[PDB]
Amino acid sequence: QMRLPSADVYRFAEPDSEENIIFEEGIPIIKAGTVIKLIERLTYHMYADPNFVRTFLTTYRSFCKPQELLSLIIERFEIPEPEPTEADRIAIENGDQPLSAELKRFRKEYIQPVQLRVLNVCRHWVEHHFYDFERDAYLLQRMEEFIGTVRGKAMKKWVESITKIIQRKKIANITFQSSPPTVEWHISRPGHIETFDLLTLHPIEIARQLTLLESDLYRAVQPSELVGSVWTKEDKEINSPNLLKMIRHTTNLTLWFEKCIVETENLEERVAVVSRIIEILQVFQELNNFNGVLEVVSAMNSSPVYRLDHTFEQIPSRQKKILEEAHELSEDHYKKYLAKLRSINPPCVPFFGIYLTNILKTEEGNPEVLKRHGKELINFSKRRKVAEITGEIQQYQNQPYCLRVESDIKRFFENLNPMGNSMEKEFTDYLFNKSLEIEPRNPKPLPRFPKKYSYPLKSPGVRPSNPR
Amino acid sequence: GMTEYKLVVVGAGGVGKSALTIQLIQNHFVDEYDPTIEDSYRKQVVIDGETCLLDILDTAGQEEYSAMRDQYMRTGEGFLCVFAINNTKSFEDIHQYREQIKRVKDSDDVPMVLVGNKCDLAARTVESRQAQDLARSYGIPYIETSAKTRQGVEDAFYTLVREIRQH
Amino acid sequence: MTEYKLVVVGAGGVGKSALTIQLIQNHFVDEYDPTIEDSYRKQVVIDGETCLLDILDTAGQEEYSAMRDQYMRTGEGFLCVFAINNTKSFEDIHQYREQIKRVKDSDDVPMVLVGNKCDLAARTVESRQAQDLARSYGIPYIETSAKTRQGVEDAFYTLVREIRQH
Ligand SMILES: Nc1nc2c(ncn2[C@@H]2O[C@H](COP(=O)(O)OP(=O)(O)NP(=O)(O)O)[C@@H](O)[C@H]2O)c(=O)[nH]1
Ligand SMILES: c1ccc(C(CCNC2CCNCC2)c2ccccc2)cc1
Ligand SMILES: [Mg+2]
Repeated sequence: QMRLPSADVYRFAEPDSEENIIFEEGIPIIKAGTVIKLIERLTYHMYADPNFVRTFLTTYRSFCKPQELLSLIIERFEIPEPEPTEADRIAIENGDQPLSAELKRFRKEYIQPVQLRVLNVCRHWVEHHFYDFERDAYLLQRMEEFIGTVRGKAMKKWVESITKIIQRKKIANITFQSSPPTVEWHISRPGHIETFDLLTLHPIEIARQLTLLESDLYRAVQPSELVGSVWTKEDKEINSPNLLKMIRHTTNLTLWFEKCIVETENLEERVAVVSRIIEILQVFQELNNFNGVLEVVSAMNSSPVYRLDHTFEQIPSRQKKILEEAHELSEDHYKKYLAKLRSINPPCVPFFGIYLTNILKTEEGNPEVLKRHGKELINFSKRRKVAEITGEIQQYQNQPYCLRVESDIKRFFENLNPMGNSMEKEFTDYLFNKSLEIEPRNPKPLPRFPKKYSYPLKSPGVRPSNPR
Repeated sequence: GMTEYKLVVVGAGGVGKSALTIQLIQNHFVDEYDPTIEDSYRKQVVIDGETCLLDILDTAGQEEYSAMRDQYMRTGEGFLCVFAINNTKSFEDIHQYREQIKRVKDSDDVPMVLVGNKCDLAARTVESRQAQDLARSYGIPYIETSAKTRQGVEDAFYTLVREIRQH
Repeated sequence: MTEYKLVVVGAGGVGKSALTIQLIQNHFVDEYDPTIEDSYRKQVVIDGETCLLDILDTAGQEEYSAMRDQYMRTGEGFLCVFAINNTKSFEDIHQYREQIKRVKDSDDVPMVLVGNKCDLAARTVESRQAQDLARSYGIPYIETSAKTRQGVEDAFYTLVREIRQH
């Protein structure tokens, strides 16, 4: 076994004890520890665990400041070499070259692995958590200085590499093999953005373009917008702008569906509108856009729309089935949604709401520290639980959709603003009054209303076409 | 076999609302929660000698998904309307939450309780007398809870189950 | 769902990281940034069954050779990569093979031989040469390009199928 430097010159050589580290009941899993012990294990000489690095770098700011983290890993990097053993001493006193067997084993099995892994923490830190440096230019200078003064031929390839990566990052493309399907058009023809609307665009192309849009919004959310539950606090617009942008799109699209429905007062036309939205839902399912699916389900279950019994009576049974099965995904705390998400072949667009609730509750129902023997240990298993969630989010963010963007249709949906200049409550009340108007409460009889659409209402359907 | 009650928690975000359900479902002898597992929102309890199952829907964190509110509320037989006693805005939101529940349930008489929650050691800004007065005008019970000490948590949920039983 | 631990090994510069990132992100990495140790996850349906792939991307540079057994211990299956325009990387394959057998203490370890950079014309290792070596190991040989995506899914999913049958 290797002898370690003295704990008096090198703090990371303290023996493991229940006072500084606790393991969970082929690598160990850490339940809690001091910062020193967490950083030793983050850069352990005995095994590889890159997932520990992602976990740590995602969550460390709740127990350690960035400046302090850098100090600690620089200190971990600076390992004292042992003095010559007795056999070496005797060779040197006879004018011979010592074998230096212990020094060489220590360099090869302790110093080089620990220093490489310190460098790997720096690399991951800069590549995937660069916002620490964007928000603190002095932290970046210390990093650049540290990396740029590492000497020794052993570390050289990675030192040069990390220097280039830092530079690239400071001044901050898809292969498919098969082609995207052809863009589908209906009543609105290419270029005629003025005529674009729920019934005039092709429902296949509506679902596709909304899926591209919602996928891009999903893929833009960073872990920094989630950890510490910052999307719920006062500065959420500062700290979680991508998340909120994503949520607001979902909300706007749901309100647009509701608005399209209750503002169609003629019963026959409203049936065509509801039926077109259920067809869009069906393409959402085909594309694994679960965010899209729940936009539709949320709209059908809203107060203005849910109560329209006369409208739903006229919907084809096959479409009632499609809608009801989509709604069942959300029942029992999303039981069937979760099972379906974990069984499909990506790309997909998850529903983000479940993640937010799990992160918030994990952070709220677990203590920051555990107290053992008078010592305060960082509760690391709480951090690992949060990073399991952000990790799953990132996993579904990797796979891109093989679909062609249509710039005008994308623009039309980006600028959708169903509420206009109205406040939420006022607009919400308006929708419900519209609902009461077009289908009054029992026992008041059902009125008739004039048609408003001058083009045909027949759907082109949701099966794609393919010319040569 | 036993009665299952579907309870829904509603209220402004960002002010400790989720501590309620967590303090209830928890072991309540060790802070060690995993919301990821089914069994983390169901709980068997004895209320006035009658055993029952509580199913709690707490979508804390999702407040910004405001067009999903109707669908979530629709699922519930009773409602906890929660505000923070150190956040006047959350108290002023209560009225619109109650209106939205009545609309979604299509009823003027829906089992609900008003819950004032103390989430930290910051200064109170809603006096309990204001909350009592608001609860009385709605004809519902008012319970104050602490998000740290488990004080009042059982009382809030058990009181809600009594409102359902007596409805 | 079943989880599979895959490890990608081979000499430095042969394209282990480029292959992996092409699989994960459908994106070709043009820069050469030497790996120390990286981890990736992918949910995918293979032969009708949903899998979770854990992929460990390893260091090929000689300076990191002491850390090799550390990642071979955990792996269930190994992608052994060389570049078809680099004879020396092909000769290194033998050493990875033997170390994997040593560590896992077995002659029966799921492996695929991968000859990468098959988009380039200037080939120096012949298919026949690599195929003969693969046969003597009892494993498939697949040529790939991280740049064009040729063979990439085929190499990874073949390794998964072998771990399934193991
Ligand atoms: N033409 C071509 N270039 C490739 C291909 N795969 C990788 N490269 C290039 O070869 C270089 C090395 O790639 P890289 O994936 O980093 O290799 P590595 O095996 O991971 N190196 P290391 O062992 O140090 O981590 C990069 O410049 C990359 O763009 C390929 O299929 N075709
Ligand atoms: C899922 C979501 C919503 C719907 C409704 C119908 C709900 N049915 C109930 C109405 C009240 N009475 C109880 C039944 C709907 C209404 C208009 C158009 C399409 C759908 C059904 C399934
Ligand atoms: Mg690499």
